[PDB]
Amino acid sequence: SAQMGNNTKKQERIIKIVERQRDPMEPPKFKHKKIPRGPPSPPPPVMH
Amino acid sequence: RPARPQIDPALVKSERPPQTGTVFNIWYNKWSGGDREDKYLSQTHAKGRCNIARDSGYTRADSRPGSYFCLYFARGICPKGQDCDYLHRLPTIHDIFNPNVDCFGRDKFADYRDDMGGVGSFNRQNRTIYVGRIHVTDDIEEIVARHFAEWGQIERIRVLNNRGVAFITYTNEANAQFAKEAMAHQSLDHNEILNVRWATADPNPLAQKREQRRIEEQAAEAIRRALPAEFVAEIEGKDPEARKRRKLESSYGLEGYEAPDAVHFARGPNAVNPRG
Amino acid sequence: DFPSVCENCLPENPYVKMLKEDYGAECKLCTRPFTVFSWAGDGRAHGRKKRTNICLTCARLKNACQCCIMDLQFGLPIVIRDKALELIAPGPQSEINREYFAQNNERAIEEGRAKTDEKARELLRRLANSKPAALPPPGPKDWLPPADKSIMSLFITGIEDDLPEWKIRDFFKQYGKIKSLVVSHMTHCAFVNYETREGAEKAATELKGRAVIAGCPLRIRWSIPRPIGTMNKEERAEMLRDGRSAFP
Amino acid sequence: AVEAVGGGVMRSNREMKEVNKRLREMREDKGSATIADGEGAYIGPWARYKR
Amino acid sequence: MPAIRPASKRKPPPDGFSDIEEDLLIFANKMKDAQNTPTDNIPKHQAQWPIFQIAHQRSRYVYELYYQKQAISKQLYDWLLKNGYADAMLIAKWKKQGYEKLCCLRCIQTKETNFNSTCICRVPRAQLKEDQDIQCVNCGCRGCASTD
Amino acid sequence: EKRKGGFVETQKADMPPEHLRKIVKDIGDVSQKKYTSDKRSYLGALKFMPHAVLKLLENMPMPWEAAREVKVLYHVNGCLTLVNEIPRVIEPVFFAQWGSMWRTMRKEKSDRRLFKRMRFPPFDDEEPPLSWSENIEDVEPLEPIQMELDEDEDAAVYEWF
Amino acid sequence: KEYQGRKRREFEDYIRRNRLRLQNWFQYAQWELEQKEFARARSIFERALDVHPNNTQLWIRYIEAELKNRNINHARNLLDRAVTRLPRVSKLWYKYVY
Amino acid sequence: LAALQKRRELKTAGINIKITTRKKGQMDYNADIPFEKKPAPGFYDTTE
Ligand SMILES: [Zn+2]
Ligand SMILES: [Zn+2]
Ligand SMILES: [Zn+2]
Ligand SMILES: [Zn+2]
Ligand SMILES: [Zn+2]
Repeated sequence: SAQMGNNTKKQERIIKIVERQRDPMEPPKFKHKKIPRGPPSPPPPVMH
Repeated sequence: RPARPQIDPALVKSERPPQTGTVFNIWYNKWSGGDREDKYLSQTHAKGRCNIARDSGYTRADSRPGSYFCLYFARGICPKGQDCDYLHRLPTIHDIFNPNVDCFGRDKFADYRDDMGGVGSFNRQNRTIYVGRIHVTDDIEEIVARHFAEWGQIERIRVLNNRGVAFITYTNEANAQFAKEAMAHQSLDHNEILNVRWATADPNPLAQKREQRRIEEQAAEAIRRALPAEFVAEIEGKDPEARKRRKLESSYGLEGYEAPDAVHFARGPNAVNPRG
Repeated sequence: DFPSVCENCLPENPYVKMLKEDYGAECKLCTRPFTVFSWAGDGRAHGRKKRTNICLTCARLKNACQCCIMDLQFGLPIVIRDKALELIAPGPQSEINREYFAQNNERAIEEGRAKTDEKARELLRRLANSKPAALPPPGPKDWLPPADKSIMSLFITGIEDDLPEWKIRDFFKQYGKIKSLVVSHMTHCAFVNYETREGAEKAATELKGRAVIAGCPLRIRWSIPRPIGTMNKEERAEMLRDGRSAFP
Repeated sequence: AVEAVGGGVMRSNREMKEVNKRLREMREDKGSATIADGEGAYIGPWARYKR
Repeated sequence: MPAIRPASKRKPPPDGFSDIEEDLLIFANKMKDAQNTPTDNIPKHQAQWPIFQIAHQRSRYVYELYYQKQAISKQLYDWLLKNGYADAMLIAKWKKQGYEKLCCLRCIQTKETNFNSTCICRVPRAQLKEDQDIQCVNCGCRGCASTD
Repeated sequence: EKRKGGFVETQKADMPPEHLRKIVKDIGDVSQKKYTSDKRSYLGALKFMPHAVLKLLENMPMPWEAAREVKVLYHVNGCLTLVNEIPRVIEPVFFAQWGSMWRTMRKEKSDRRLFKRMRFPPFDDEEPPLSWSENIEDVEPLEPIQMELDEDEDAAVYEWF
Repeated sequence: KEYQGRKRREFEDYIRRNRLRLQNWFQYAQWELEQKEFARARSIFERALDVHPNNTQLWIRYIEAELKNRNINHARNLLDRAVTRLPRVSKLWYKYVY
Repeated sequence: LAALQKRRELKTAGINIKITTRKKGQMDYNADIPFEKKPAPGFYDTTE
């Protein structure tokens, strides 16, 4: 798409994406966290 | 000129902190089995300082486009000289950086440290450093003005004498970061350990007004770069010639139409307005 | 599965070599682990690779570039964009509030539930273009240099809040060589300590206690360098009227 | 094509060879690789480009 | 064997080893000094660079002593390659065409780079920026290409 | 044919033993602040330490060998050295070698006056570990246990036993 | 702010211990209304509605907090939401017509 | 009450400092609206 502030068109892009070689001896990077579960989906009308 | 070395690696060898504990913890690289009070009061003097005339020069970062300034050059403890990969220079006004990094390439954060020390935050565009632990004399304003004018370009120096604290507001955030890293633990005309942190938001409502006005000035500058100058004139409407162009172009023929702003300024290749 | 990175953060080469690492970093905004995309830059700078720093969820919720964390519509920092056009959105930054908010927005967006600011910046430019006994003039004793050559400091009178030291120092630097320049907007005062006595004398003879700096009239004379204390409100008021009455 | 310097450029293999020649005497002396120690010893690919 | 034998079990080296033993010991002591070098003032890959440099130099001494200026018998050359005075795989690459000056096998190992590339030190310096001083992370080579 | 994956492919080579030696000497005890970015992997390789113990102890030298060289697979941190070998033997030859050890050991135990058993543990608890380069690297090894074979009777295995 | 943080902490400690207690939710929201934190009281009422979606007493408390503090449009939005949620509860319909 | 008295005396006699009782493992309910649930938009405007 255009730019932040520029609306001039610019060149089409070919991206080469490779998965990174990670060190096999590494443990996982980040400590896990306790987050309260989020609110439910908006409750439906009570059809009594 | 080439970048000169500031000190020598014979005293930039890497070695432990002095022993303040029973046993050295090799994971955290810290002494253990000691106390907590020692750490709180211990804040030593800086081991060096840098000079624009004497030390600042050229390096492989002046060769390489789009690199960062040298933090150890800012601290005056860079023995690398011309072989450093980071710029040995004060930033100018044309040296801008993205919010995610600072002038030294260190990542900025969503928050502040609770003592307002460190790299800084991208959640506040802070250009104001807070210099405490100043020896209270009468020439303190002159000394602060001289040293921080040596360290960069200033929009506002506000030095309090009661607690000996200088709030310095540079006009470039990179200048503020360089000044904080170059003035932390250094000394003015007296031998003192300066506590140079990031200043908090000013509770003075004049300063609040001027900071907010600068926010809208920067944002409107971005808007006017984004929009064509003719949409700018038509929307601004400070002059009657662009005002009457606004009525005619919004009329599009019919009298008394006054086209919606969305239709009239909807930019695109072929939307409505020939200004697009 | 593809980053939202802007064209200035992307390399100049149209053919991009990216590395992708699942759970590569913490998001700077929500502190959750996200897939990092990183690319080697343009100039073989030492540094690192330029990488995505926030998650795609935070980039969509703040309309930001995922590397530079700047607004995708104008090129502003997100805080500046939302402060000036504040009617877009707030955001939470307390600890578990921010992970909770990000997890709820991401779950909502992914399971389906949940261009907008033209009016906002049109209004911003409308607002920003909505704009915001008599003391004697200086005399021959005021523009004549005193015989005391130890007095080096010039004294500037009547400083508005929006008068900055960089242009003040540039003006006095293209005149002479400055040792120091103290400006207090709180008391509308300034002291100038020059380096050359001859340069200070010739500059003050050029200006004669009168100076036009950026549309602000300033009265410059000679005075002993004095610490600017906590002056009276009447003192700074009369100081301001003296600066205004420098020009008749 | 984008990344190498001298993109495009009508330039033949012979003048490849002279460009490499001028660059190879801009580089310093590799050494002899039958003298183990002292002056004249082999440095090979670790030879500095003189600037 | 290249495992150390007692003394009575030790078999003598071939002929010419008395002639080249001084240069071989020069390389060996150079390698021990590289082991004893300090690492505080330099980075970590830079700490490993001199081993690769000296290994290249020792193998080049053996290689050009046999192939270019013929001064050792084939029996002695095979014995040196077997007993660890020279790197047979590096010498094999030096025999290959377009690899006559390779710094190290890790620099042509393409399975171990991010985009399956060789290192930048193998690129003819004619295609790089002027005053772009390359010193590769693997061995610190400033240019290996045979044209270079 | 040489670029059937986009690039020129080559076999993985062996490095110099001095490279691995320099890596372990530099990291030492992991005490200098330089090696934090290695600390997470080093400790992570603890998960794989049982393989290293098995590979080393199965490739241990036999009593008739003074020293043995083994191929090792090492991490570039200096965190994990894995003996990448299988101690493959010709079973008749291995039988004959250990039978000759049985006979040689019995002769030596009948002929020794006093057998001083070596101490366990061989080193002190607080004594720092020895160095290859400064304590073992070029040191002359003692004689291994070897039968005196016969130039005529044991002629068929004499050179290589 | 010190006192308000202390009270907010004790209120949310009781919500974590027993979220099923309407009085826990009710006293928290009434205290924020007394502090004139209408966004905070609204948020408490909505989290209470997440726990008790079909509770007539809770819907009435929220609607009445808006009406008492003269947020008529907020209150009419709540009244539409409530008679959508509970269309056979004649109390909510009677409150809306009244 | 005693700590409040001491803090008021310090604030009266000049020095202002942030006595922060914020523990390890506690949210800042003053800092932010916790688990904020905004009222659903309806057919009536509520901006005023
Ligand atoms: Zn995020
Ligand atoms: Zn970007
Ligand atoms: Zn190499
Ligand atoms: Zn290389
Ligand atoms: Zn190379």
